Amino acid sequence: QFNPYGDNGGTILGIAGEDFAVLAGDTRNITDYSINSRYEPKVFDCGDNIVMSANGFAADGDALVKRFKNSVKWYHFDHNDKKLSINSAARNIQHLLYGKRFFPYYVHTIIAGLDEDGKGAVYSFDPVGSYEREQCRAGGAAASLIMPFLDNQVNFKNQYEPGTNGKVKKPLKYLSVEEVIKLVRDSFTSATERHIQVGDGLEILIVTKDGVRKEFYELKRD
Amino acid sequence: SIMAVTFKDGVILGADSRTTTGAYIANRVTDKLTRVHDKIWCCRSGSAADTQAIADIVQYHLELYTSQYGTPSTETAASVFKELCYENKDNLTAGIIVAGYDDKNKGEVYTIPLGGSVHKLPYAIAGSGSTFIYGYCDKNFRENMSKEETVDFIKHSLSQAIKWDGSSGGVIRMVVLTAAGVERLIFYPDEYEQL
Amino acid sequence: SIMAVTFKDGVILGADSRTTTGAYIANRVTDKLTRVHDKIWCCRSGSAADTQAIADIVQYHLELYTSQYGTPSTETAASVFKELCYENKDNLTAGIIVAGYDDKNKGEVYTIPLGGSVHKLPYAIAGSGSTFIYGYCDKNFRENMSKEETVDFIKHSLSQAIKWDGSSGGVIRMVVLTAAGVERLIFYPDEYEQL
Amino acid sequence: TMLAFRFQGGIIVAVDSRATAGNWVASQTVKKVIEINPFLLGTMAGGAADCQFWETWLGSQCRLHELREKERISVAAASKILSNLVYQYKGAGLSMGTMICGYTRKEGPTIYYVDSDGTRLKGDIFCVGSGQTFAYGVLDSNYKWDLSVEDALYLGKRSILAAAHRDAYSGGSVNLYHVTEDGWIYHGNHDVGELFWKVKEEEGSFNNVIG
Amino acid sequence: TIVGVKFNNGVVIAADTRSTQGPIVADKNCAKLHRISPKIWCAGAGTAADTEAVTQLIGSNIELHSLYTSREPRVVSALQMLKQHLFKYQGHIGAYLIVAGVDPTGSHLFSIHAHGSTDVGYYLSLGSGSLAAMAVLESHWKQDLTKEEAIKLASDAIQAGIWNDLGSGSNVDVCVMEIGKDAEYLRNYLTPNVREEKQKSYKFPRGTTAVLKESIVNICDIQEE
Amino acid sequence: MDIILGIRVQDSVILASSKAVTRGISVLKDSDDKTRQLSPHTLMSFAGEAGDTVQFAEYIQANIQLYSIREDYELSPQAVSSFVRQELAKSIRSRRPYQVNVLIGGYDKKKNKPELYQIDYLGTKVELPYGAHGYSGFYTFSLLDHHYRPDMTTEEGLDLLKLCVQELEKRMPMDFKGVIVKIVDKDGIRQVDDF
Amino acid sequence: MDIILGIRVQDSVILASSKAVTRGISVLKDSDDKTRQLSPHTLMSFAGEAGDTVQFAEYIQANIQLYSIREDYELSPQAVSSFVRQELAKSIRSRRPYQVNVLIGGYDKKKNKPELYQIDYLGTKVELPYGAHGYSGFYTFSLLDHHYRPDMTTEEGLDLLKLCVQELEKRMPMDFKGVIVKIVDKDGIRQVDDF
Amino acid sequence: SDPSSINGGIVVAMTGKDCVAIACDLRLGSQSLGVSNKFEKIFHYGHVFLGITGLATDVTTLNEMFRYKTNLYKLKEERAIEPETFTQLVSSSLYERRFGPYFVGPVVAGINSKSGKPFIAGFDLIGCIDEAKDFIVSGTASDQLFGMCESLYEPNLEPEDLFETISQALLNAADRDALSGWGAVVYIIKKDEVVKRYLKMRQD
Amino acid sequence: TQQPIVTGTSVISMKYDNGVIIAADNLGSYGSLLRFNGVERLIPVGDNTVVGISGDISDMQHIERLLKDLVTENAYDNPLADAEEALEPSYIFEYLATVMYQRRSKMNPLWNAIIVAGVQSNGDQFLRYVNLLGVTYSSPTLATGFGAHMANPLLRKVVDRESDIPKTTVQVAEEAIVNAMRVLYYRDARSSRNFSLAIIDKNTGLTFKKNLQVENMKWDFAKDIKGYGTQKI
Amino acid sequence: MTDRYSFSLTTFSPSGKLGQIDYALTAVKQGVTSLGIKATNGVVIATEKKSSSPLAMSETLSKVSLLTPDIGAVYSGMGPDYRVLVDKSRKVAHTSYKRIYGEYPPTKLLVSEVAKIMQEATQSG
Ligand SMILES: [Cl-]
Ligand SMILES: [Cl-]
Ligand SMILES: [Mg+2]
Ligand SMILES: [Mg+2]
Ligand SMILES: [Mg+2]
Ligand SMILES: [Mg+2]
Repeated sequence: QFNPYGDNGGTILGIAGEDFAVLAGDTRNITDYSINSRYEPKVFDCGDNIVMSANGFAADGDALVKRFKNSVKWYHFDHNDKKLSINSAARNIQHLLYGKRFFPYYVHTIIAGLDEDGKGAVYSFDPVGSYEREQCRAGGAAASLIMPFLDNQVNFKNQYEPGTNGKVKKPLKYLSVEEVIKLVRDSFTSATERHIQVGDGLEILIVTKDGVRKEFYELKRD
Repeated sequence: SIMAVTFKDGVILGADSRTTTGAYIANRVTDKLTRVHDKIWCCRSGSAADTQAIADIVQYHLELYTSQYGTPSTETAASVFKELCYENKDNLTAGIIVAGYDDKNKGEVYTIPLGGSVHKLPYAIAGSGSTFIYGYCDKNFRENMSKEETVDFIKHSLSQAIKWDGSSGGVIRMVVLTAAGVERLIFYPDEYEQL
Repeated sequence: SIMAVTFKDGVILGADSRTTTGAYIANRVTDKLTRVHDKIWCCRSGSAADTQAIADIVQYHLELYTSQYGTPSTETAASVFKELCYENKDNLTAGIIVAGYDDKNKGEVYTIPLGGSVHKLPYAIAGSGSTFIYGYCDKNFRENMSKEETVDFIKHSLSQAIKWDGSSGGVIRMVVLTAAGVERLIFYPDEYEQL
Repeated sequence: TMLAFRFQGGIIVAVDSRATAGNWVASQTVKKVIEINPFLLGTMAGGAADCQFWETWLGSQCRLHELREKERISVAAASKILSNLVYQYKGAGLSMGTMICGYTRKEGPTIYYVDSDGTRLKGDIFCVGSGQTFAYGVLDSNYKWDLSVEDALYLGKRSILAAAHRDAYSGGSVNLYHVTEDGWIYHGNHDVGELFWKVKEEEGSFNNVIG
Repeated sequence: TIVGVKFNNGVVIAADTRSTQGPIVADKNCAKLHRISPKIWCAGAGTAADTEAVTQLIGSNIELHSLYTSREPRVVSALQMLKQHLFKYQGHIGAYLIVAGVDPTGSHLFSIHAHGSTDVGYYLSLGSGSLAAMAVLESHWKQDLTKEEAIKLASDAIQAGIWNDLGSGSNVDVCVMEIGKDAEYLRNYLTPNVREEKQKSYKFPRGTTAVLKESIVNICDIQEE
Repeated sequence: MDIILGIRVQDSVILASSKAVTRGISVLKDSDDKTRQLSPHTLMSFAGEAGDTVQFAEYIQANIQLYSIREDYELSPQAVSSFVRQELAKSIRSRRPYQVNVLIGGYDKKKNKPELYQIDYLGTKVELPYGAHGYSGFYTFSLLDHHYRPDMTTEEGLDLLKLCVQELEKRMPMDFKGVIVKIVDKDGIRQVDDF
Repeated sequence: MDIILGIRVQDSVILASSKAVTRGISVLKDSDDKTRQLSPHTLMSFAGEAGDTVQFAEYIQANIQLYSIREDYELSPQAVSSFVRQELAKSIRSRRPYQVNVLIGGYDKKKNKPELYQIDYLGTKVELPYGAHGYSGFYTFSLLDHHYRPDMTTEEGLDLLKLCVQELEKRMPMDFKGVIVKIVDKDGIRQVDDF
Repeated sequence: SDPSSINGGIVVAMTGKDCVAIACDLRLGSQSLGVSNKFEKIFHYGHVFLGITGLATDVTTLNEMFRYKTNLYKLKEERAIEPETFTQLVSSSLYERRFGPYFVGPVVAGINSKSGKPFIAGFDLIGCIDEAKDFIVSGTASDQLFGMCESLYEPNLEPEDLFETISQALLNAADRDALSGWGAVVYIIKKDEVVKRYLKMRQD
Repeated sequence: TQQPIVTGTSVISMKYDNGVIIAADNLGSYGSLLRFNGVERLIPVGDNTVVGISGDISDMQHIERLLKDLVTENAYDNPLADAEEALEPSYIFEYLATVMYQRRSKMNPLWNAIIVAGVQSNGDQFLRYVNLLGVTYSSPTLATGFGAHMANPLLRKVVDRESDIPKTTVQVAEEAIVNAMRVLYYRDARSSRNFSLAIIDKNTGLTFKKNLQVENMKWDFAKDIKGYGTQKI
Repeated sequence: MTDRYSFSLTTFSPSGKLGQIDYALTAVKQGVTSLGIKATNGVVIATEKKSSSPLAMSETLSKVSLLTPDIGAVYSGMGPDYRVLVDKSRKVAHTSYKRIYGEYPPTKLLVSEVAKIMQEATQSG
């Protein structure tokens, strides 16, 4: 029997800062126990200061990204070159995904950028369109390895202030872009060690009011 | 057990005459060599219903082709077969060998297996009993054989295929396609079994 | 692709050297010609584990037979193989050809297919690739061939079997059993492919 | 776990925040209450996408109604638009458990349970989800018509907490809503990790646990 | 990825060090090279508990056999004992082994599969990375290899698996068994996958975790007096 | 069978067990006592597959009564619960396992403490202040998590138990025909005849 | 849903329908009215798969109300029952059939007679003196066979109905939370608020 | 259905400087239903500690079994069993049930009384030994624990620092697992003193 | 949904400093039967692109016709058909990639794995993969089927990353490809000795080599191998 | 056939003596002298190779035997009985210890296992 779905592996991570946002993802593409590519970009600049990644089945992921990029183009045509806000993009993607509710895009989608108040924003989607704004979200193969680490090191969960013994929580101080990138790199280094589908390279897209910047880092190739 | 072989003067089609429903021989004098045009014939293997329905449709297409554009090539006939076999591959079980004679191109042979693919060859073998004569046919085939040599090659080859394959048997029918015309040949068990 | 052929001076066993796990060739230089006694050998087809386990047990039985009753016949060796293959037919996948040389009986060949039945023959072919050379081998086999003729017969036959069967390939190994002794032969791709 | 009950001071709506994929906790910050308009609320249980998509869609239908009819849509009509919709998709595999809660002049406070099987039920109390049974225990033993908005809010909060504790697929935090004659009123996000220890100390409950 | 390579005066085997449960890496520095006897070693692929257990059992019985016969153990004895055991269990003991060693008969190299079939060769490979390894062996192997050439070929075949096969990774273990010499076990012969320094230290401030109770655990026995 | 509840208060253990025995589409009995006295100060309620429940309970009962006579001594509830767990843990890997879940309520005369043990058919033992088997816990644990305090009096335990049974009668689909309540304390075992 | 009963006496039809709405493990409601007034002198109770029951009932209701307005006339119970049967008979061969069983109780003002029709989801119609759907009939038909006389008063019908409900409450495993009773006679439809 | 994830639970072990740590959650459930928040999964036989995740009946059974075996070991050997030796005993015991296994994920932790060397080890349900230097994880949230340990862990941590690392590894991993949590215990082990700490965590 | 009948095995390829190389054997298998020994599975498109196809041959022949038709269609009303508006590798790939994903989405796939190798207008090397699922990826080395498992490892030793491409010559690259083809003949049970090889260089254009054979094979060591363990004779 | 001697051949005599054990000790008394001495950093065991014939190669007969890599044994009495005991002692070191604990047994416990085998020959049928 023909199986229209596949698993291309990979792992992605979005973190929302105070006035910036990052969307990271490894560059490894796989089937089963074979590597297809050590560098196959997974996170894309979709215009209007929005970055996107559809992790899981790459064919559905490339299709979705391609269709969203298209939606941005037509949004400009139809509404006098108006900028597509991150919240509006999120809702648009819900409709793209749910449009195929009974033959889903087998992907975990994440987008990142800035909201209309200039603050950092990350939105997370399930395969059939349910979405939610979040401060932190890992997706894909090694998401289970990374998210607990982010609950601990970004939202300071289960962390309290010394001397009080569980009475006073650790205060939720904001993180800089340099601090976030450290957490992203350590997340992917750790994921690479214990997950076979993660490795080769790490590509990070950083979004600020100035635009979209890229950073690349090597990962273990075994 | 079916085969088509090109030679110096043209091409010869050969086939057994057994049709089976399991182990029961439903027809022991079947004619698996069927005519889609004056000098374009085919060898049929697989479902008798599917291959008849296909051959009938092809004959209709080539009759209509002839009325508009004159005599079609053997390549054209093979393309019509392919189009039916390829586009309806999910619902068909047909293994057909197309053979024909032009004056320009002379003898040509095209084989169309299950998938619907086309393969132009010097000679072709197909059917359940073809498996047993891959070795023999490869060793004994030569290009530009005479008519008598080609008849002997087909006769000997199908004789073995019949000998080993239970799905094959009866008489060995042959159809000769040359500039001279169309000749039908038949060879009975007493003749080919003692080979 | 395995075969054993009797001739004037005795018997010759022949085999390819391919072992496959699906489409992966796990071993391309396998030795499928195995010795159960000084001048009683076998050709192995099917499960490599089953056929090895069987051959090892047979070798043990014939070693113990020899210690008590002297050299066993080829018929006896075939019976030991049969007893294992027949009684454990539900759990085995083994197609074995037994071949041996006596001075009294000369060259003999016994084939033991899946069921566990025994068939004494002038020559035998087995394995997935044997299907393609039923026609060739039947047409080209003669009784009381010379050593050189029999080597050529096996070489040509297995060459075709290898050519058509993906499960077969590598080198053609042969083992000659005569009064003179035991001779091992090997034929490489460059030699047999051009035949 | 999500509940909704009618009382003297209108309606109380309380939900949890957890979302799972197998044993994996996908999210603890899910919004299972949908603000359809200033007077209507929708609760979400089952498939996240199905509930989200079709309940925000419901809000578009309710808005179109009051544009065409120059009048607020009834809770009965709003609930039935959703139930008639999911009934068209019956068999296709939608998974929704929802309470449509609201207040109008003609109806008063009203709650409808709407279901992907096509079930539409009006009632005073409903609990839906994997941890519904745990919430029902607390509610049924402490429910009265004559409850103060303050006491009713606590009962709903406490009934979710009960389920958050026992049900593995419930938890995270509690979202409270209070629906009155003048519309709904949000009453905060309450983390279970802090609420549990607070309720344990003040109520004297959950003695089986050690703290 | 496990390999075996014959050479002039002996045989060498090698293996990677990755163990996996699904897509997860259970152990990053697993030891897949097992000792059956002092100069007979085997590498194992497949089910980890099985390769270990079946190796220990045969190694135990080989030791007892060596003591009984007053002779050094032979590779064919370990080969025969392994295959008959595996065959008996009809492949359910998921052990896929490359058995090598030196004995009074000479140097030997064999492979064993779970169903009990054995193969002879000058170069062999097994496991999920066997195709990557065999590609290297088929490209670079030749007759009359030296010890230094064989080790190189063997480790290169393992590297092929490490890099290209997701089921293989981390380090390269080697064992060289030369005739008339002690077998040298080279644990972590190559280490081409050391983790880079982390960007941050995640050492917490003391008192960060909330505690309910503390108590001393009595591990000592019942005391005197 | 269906619903079995247990609650350990200050000075006693209270077990409540449904009276219904449904066999298909009919409620056959509405006064069934789903419990056995293992020893004067130890009571075991049970629920699971038909036949197995009583067979298991009476088997355990017999074993404990045998122990009592042999040693002229009553085993502690903890000891009895451990014996029962081991039997079920043995049972789960048998040819046909006992499909029985139990609650063991006992008063330890040595420690002067009530004790409640919940054991499922797999042999999973846990000591609890209050417990249940099947779907009962889904409704009742929220109430117990709320109203239970460890220094409760037997009368307060019964009132809290009434609250549980009322909730079950309201929200459970099956009519379990009320419960038989039994108290286990220092003076032994007695049945509350009005509930 | 679960239990729906009907009984036709001298001058009226009485329909009894359970109040429980159980979804899986919990009883979400205990006051559900499983009936719709199709016309002033025609009442239909219903039971089957969730959603389908109400959807079907309200669809039928709307159609009959449309007929009433168009013709300024109330259809006979027989006519309404035939319309309903045809809809279900159409439905059973649809892509997704209505999984609904109904009882139609009506008073024919022309003939001055009460009439009870039982129709299942296949579109199987029968006029009866008393009827039921699902497992209800298994318990109740024996009582009705015994205590039913065609000249019974409405009060005697209600007493006989109480005896049916009592038997169901005794022997059925599911707690159906009592019944809502409705009487259909010459004066129209009314509900018995105490039962 | 899957025996290893009916009851739920987790165990994690770490090595430090002249010390080891082993921790576990306290949950026992019947799938979605939480049943007990006092079901400890760490046991000890002398100075050797054993944590067991998986099916609870087997956890209890194995504990009773290793208590049985270590008690006889001690009577005959006239000394307490060591971590390295116990590890081999656990492997042996599990593999003897090769085709009818206990559905568990054992974790050994302890310090060799003679050499003073810290030791940890993990196993699959049928005996394969994973003798890691750094850390061992087991249970329904093993993926989560792998990610926490791999990022938080650093070698040669002092006892009181190691406590914080393993506690945060367990806590945050359990909070991303539906079948883990409901309390937690952490054992800090030194050559001749062991401290046991119950952790305050969210009870959902 | 179907099942493949007549099939083609590995297609292997790699980038080098001035272009790309691609290769594929000339076999059309029918299960275990090596039925057709003269099948061309490299199909050139213009003088700047070669499409290598594995999997079902009837579907390959269909794709071959789509490409032939594509060239025809591009020439229509196109004065620059042999110049600026000639078909690019990237155009041809994206077309196929669209078709493949559309067909998988209708649950009626073209049962193939395709590698489009070519050189762009600006001299850039093009090498991208697509299969029956519509899955696409690019890499310095690409291979299908068995080639993925055996060829890639060998080819990645030559070009392990992007920076190795300018350092790799056509002679070294061709040598690696030809060696990989030999290895596949040793180890793939559905390979043939005969194969075709194509080079697309930005300077020398398209060089299409037919009727190549695997040579310099090692088999002599087979004579020394006897039995399966204990046998000496 | 069948071993029909299921009863003890060693039994208590009226005086409380176990005759067969006493007689076994008498056989040991006739045996060639062997000895053992324990030092601070080692142990030595020794005996005389009493060659039955000068044509016999006494190197092939080993009176001192390795049981484990750290345990050795020597005897006095009946050589054949010693030989089979060494076989059993070597095997029991593996089956009842090494295959369980992954290490060789300590001297006292291996001795205990050997002792057990010898006790059983004193009571079994
Ligand atoms: Cl026909
Ligand atoms: Cl073999
Ligand atoms: Mg025939
Ligand atoms: Mg790798
Ligand atoms: Mg009916
Ligand atoms: Mg919970």
